[PDB]
Amino acid sequence: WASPGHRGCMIGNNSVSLLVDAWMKGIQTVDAEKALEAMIHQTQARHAEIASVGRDGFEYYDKLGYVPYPEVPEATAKTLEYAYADWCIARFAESLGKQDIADQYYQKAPNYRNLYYPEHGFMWTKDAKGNWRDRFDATEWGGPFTEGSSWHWTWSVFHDPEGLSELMGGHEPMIARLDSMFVAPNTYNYGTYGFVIHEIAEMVALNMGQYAHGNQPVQHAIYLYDYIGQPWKTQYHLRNVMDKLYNSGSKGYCGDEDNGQTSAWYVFSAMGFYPVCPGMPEYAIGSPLFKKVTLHLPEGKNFVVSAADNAADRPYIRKALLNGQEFTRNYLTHDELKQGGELNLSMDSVPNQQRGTQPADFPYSYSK
Amino acid sequence: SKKTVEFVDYVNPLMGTESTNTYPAVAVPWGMNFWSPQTGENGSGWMYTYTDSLMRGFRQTHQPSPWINDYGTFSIMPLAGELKMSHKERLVPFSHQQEKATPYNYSVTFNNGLQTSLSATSRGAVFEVSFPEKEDQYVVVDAYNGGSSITIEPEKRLVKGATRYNNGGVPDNFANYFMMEFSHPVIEYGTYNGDTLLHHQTDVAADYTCAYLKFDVPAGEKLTIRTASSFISPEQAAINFNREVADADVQLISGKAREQWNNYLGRVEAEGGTDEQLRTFYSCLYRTLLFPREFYEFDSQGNPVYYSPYDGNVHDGYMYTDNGFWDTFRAVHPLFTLLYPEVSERVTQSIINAYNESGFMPEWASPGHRGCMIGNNSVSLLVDAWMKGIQTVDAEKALEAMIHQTQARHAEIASVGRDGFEYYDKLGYVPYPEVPEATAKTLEYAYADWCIARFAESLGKQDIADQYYQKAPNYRNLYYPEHGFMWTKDAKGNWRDRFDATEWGGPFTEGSSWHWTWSVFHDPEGLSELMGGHEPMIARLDSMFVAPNTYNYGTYGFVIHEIAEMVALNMGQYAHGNQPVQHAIYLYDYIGQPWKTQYHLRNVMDKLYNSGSKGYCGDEDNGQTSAWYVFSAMGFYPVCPGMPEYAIGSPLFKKVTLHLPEGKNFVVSAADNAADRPYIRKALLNGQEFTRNYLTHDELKQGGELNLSMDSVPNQQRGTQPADFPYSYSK
Amino acid sequence: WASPGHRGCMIGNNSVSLLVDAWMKGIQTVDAEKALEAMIHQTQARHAEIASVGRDGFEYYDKLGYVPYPEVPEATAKTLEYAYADWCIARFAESLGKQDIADQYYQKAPNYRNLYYPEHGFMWTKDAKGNWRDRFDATEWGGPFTEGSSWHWTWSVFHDPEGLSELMGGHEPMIARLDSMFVAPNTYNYGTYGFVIHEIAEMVALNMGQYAHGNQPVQHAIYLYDYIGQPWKTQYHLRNVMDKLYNSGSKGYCGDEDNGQTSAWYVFSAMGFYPVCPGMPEYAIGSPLFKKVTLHLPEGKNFVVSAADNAADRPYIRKALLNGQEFTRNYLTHDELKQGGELNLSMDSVPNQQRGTQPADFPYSYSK
Repeated sequence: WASPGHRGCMIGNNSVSLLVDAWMKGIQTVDAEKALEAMIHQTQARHAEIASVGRDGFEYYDKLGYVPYPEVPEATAKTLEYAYADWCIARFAESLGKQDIADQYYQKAPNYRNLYYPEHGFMWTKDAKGNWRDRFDATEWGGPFTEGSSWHWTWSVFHDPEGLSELMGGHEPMIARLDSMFVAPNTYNYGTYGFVIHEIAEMVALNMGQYAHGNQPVQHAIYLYDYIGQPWKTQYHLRNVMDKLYNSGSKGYCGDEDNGQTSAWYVFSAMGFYPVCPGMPEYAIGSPLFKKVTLHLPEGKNFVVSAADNAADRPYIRKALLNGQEFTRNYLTHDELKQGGELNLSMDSVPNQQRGTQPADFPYSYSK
Repeated sequence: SKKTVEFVDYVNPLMGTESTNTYPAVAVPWGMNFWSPQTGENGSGWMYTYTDSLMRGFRQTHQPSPWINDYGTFSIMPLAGELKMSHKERLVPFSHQQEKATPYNYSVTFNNGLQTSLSATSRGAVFEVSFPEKEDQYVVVDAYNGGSSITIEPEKRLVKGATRYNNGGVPDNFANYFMMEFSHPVIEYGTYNGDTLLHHQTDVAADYTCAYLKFDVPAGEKLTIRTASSFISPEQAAINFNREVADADVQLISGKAREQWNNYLGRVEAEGGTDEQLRTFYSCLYRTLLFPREFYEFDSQGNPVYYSPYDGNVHDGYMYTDNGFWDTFRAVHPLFTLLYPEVSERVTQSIINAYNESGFMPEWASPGHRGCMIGNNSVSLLVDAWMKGIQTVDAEKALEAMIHQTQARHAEIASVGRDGFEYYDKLGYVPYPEVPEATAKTLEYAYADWCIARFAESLGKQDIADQYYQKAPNYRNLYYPEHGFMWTKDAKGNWRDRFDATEWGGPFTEGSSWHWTWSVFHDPEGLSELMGGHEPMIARLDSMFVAPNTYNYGTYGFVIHEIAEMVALNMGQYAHGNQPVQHAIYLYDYIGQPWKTQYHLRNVMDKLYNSGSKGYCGDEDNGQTSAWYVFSAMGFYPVCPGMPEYAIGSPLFKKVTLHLPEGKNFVVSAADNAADRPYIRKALLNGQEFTRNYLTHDELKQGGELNLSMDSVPNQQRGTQPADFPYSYSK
Repeated sequence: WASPGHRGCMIGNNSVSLLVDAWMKGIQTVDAEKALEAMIHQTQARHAEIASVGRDGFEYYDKLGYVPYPEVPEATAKTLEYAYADWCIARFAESLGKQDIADQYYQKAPNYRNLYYPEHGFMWTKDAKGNWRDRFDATEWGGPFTEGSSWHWTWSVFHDPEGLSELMGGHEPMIARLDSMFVAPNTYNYGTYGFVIHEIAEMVALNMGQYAHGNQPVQHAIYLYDYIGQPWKTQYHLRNVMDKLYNSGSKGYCGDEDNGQTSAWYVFSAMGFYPVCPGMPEYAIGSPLFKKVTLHLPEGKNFVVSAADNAADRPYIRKALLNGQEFTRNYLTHDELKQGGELNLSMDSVPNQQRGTQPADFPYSYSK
């Protein structure tokens, strides 16, 4: 966090993510050795006064496989962020040909596993001696978590959704845990009143918010269905969120936890794709908001997301062509966009449950 | 007497199939083998989901729930056009608009125009298939993974095989042996071993196996497929096949299943209610007549035999399975004791058989012992039946099995026997954190012990009865007086820190103290003694059913009244369908305010049920409340199995007639019933003024009539006297 | 608590408040030396049998500056009520001219600071050795609190709102916390389907009840905006409560936590003012319900609150004349009422944000 200089705020080593995400997309304006030194140092030291500068609790983390709590505040959210940063450093070292270093950091990429509580099916916390903290509670804020609860932080495994599903027992349980976050309106037998009862019911579920739109660690979560066999659910929930939690008025971001930090999330989602895991040059596909978006890219290249039959009642992708060729992958690569061309989508009011359900269609995970 | 609209016509097997749990079982009551369309992958407990649009097969299934999952399962899938072997690839689009699901027949037409329907007998099934013209015609047989085999005899139009897939609870020699026959010549055929499709091969055995047959049915003709299976042997499968389905077409098997459902469903006749209410009633009844399943077969001599899922041998007599007693003791088996006692006769026997075959009575069984849930509720089934005159087991043998269930535990399966019995005997409760789910366990054990005491008492064994009655008040040991709820203690008597009524897990099972505190069905009076008296108990109950608060918004009219109720539910203080509180609404009957029972019951029936795909709307209701609805709609409920009494609620229809054994009939008539008239103003039992809040089993059994005058306001003089209250141990 | 005689019920030394509030208003029919003796004994002793009689935990409180928990039940609520009572005794002693005794008791007036938990922003609890209790939770009822949680009891500082705001970090933080107590209806984008949507949304929040009208410790809370620069907020919320949680029917007190104990609050609030801190002869100004109220006081004096423009959609005070003189203070003294006269209010449908935001406008606080 910089305003203007170092400020003590939040957590993580996401400085690493900026450098590596840009690097793996071919944006390379810094010295490679200096960058790697800076990254490694960022994980092997910490500012004497400012906990957010460098890696708070790095010693425990290198020794134990996780940051412990209560020894270190917000230890579990930190652990989860460090694991992703370490994966980023591994990617970087590997692309430079420094395989031994890459392997050292790849060995840390799965540290998220060290805090998964199998009995409960969520992330949790342990002390320095390996004891789970007492009285598991999925909705308890604070302590080992930052700006959220296990309910949120459990999904913070962007580099390895597949590994997260394995912890959870497979694609099916993960899908069920994911579905439970987007509580559906329950009108019981009151429908008699018509669409009206249906609308109010939706409002109330939201007021409730199993899903906190705008909460950082779950911003990418709707896109996870692309990784586990059901992209139609991604399409449905994204379009619902765009229609219901946003407007151009003074209130603007109506999500209770959204204070405007979701702006970039909305631009990407409206275009139809989202970078679930920066450092991997891929964008998971959601569902476009408009009939057409044209991206004007460097060197006179243009990429078009075309959805000529898009409509408010048509969030689903029935079929897709990428540059005239049938396309069933649930992601576009950065190279695919960079070179220009077109993704042509046929929108529909019902899900196509045959499309994008195969392993070849899923985007990246460390454990695939 | 034949009617235009018959009982089975009201059943929607798709009820409970959306928001996914349930599959639309084609079956006869308690049938050994069920059949169902399959939309989920092989291996998935979510076999059929209403929102899925692609079908993979028609499964012979035994699955009692998604969590427990299946065993002894294979599938048949007719295909038109392209041949697909693996369940991963057999995905055929269809619409619910071309689907007709009934208990006696399931029929569906795929988007490609292929039509298929199937009907089941107890152990077999018959399919008819109409193939689209000018397309290749196939049937694929999927025998599942886990080590299976298939043999095709194409010149005889036969396929046989064995499936061994299971989710535990099976002996080492487990298998289901199946057999099927096709009406038309098999033109081509092949096998699949999970890796390769082998054309022309007739015999296959591997982890996962499938076979295909290719036909050439002439335009205008339909393919018939007949199938049956056995857990005993291929010989016995052929015996089942020849007795139940040989030479039959689908119309014949459909007609017989239809008649069986009307016979069994018709044992309770509901009249004077909406079509929606009739559909809800009969759909719940249908669900209630499915489990436990018969697990026996009739040999060449016509005598009942069975493959024991407990010792893997074949025995003479009866066996049932696919039941968790923790679920079904509360209302499912009590319904059987009343309306289908010939089933309870064989079930109780089967419990002793499992005990003889394994050393313990079952608690969750599928097929054999499975580690699931808690309690010794097998005892409840034996004892409830016994006090109702159903006595097919030997008394001494049953008593010995009961005592042992409370004095021992399976070496690896915690739910089999009594987890934590040492502590419980020494301390008067099961301690936590030493034993998981200790408090719920204590509460269940106290009830089981009360059951055993009642049983010994009825035999004359007063010494043994006194020992167990000593334990019946053990629930008192976990009541925390400072907070007025059940809680938990460790082995040294220390209360657990930071009491929280709403905290789930730990010493509780699938609930919190908010739910479990009510789990004292053998002693409501005693529970009220803990709480301070009837008055405080009433206030506490009142607090569970949060009423709508509209404030000054009513101005906006009654529309304001409707939305308010959703919310009051939408936060769920009483979680309808949560096991330990299923009886709780009836507790007002025990403490002087039956009108509150009448009101809340009728509210729940109106608001949390419908016959559609999301029919169980209670957030905590996945269909386990089927029998609760059936009883409640009839007007009474078995709050305490083991005591032959039913607490009186408020009936949903203008009339129900129960057809009981020996030509006896019991009528609950409420001629002025209506949606706004839930209260019982007055009652006559066989013509006599009746103010009790309960019927005894004998009063129902001997036949007669309960005549209720229903009203839109409560009658606050009726059923308020101590003579009116049902049983409590501490009275 | 008396019915007829001493009954063991609730907490505090609020008998002291009755005496001191009356005394500072010129009601003096008791012997001063005897009254002070009784007040002091009430804080320096406790009934052997009945906890609510005298001061439960007085030894700890004198020695530590708070009542500890788990040593003493309801210790935090007790500490806050005691600090207020001691402040009352200081005021009494001071007006009698006994400065040494007043100074002793003023010493204890700020004891509420001793249980404020800075890391969390709320009142909490400590044991005898000074350790904060584990697992902080603002919504947790019971234990150290009485008939409420920290959410309610954190506001229980009637004699020093300015001081309470210092603890929170300033007027601004305190305002934000106050604001969060009155959850505003969120209708997202459904306003599209009419004002009715708006009505339902308000029920839901109340059904939510973040502010528990009738919970004693927060009864005065709506008036705290008068102290920190934003009386229009007091005006809005007050009128909102009167309109929505009251009626004259059998269910008249609609507040979920309101069983009739708020009837005096309604009477004062409808008149336009409220005694936030008994013992200080002032009344914080709210917003009147009627076009006119006339109070007939002793010696033939009448005090009138006129609001000739009052209406359901005009809860705001735009301008005020007190006895014909421009008036911007957010309180009236007892003397101003007693002597007779008129407060002439001009009501409006929008807030006047220039009025009553100056320090001279704020009512009493011990640390002012």
